[PDB]
Amino acid sequence: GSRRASVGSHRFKVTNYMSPTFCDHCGSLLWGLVKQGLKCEDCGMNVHHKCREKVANLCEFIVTD
Amino acid sequence: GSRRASVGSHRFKVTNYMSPTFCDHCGSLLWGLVKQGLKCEDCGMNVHHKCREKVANLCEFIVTD
Ligand SMILES: [Zn+2]
Ligand SMILES: [Zn+2]
Ligand SMILES: [Zn+2]
Ligand SMILES: [Zn+2]
Repeated sequence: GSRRASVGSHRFKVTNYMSPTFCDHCGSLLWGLVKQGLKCEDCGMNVHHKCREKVANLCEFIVTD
Repeated sequence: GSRRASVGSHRFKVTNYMSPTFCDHCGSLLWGLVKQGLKCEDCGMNVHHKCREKVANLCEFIVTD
């Protein structure tokens, strides 16, 4: 048997975080109070602008529907 | 770049076909007027009962959302 996974590449979008949030790539704070970084619209990964260049494109999540 | 695909295993359900439908595995008609075969709830593959055990479990389709 297998989980069903959605498998593609990240789709990052600039995001306003309402609480202090860290980069899921590098571990440093997403600095500031607005437009602090990017969130993948598919898997929710949060990254700095600079870290968008550094993450693997692979984007997977388990479909729990 | 990558398509987004849903990737899991088939989820076959006994199906009452309304029009003449063929087995996507073996090519023979799904005989009868009711419960003629099984349809995968995820990818739509149609199979005879006997062909359910002959198909690969792999079930993928492109997410066009
Ligand atoms: Zn992602
Ligand atoms: Zn970072
Ligand atoms: Zn399937
Ligand atoms: Zn068949």
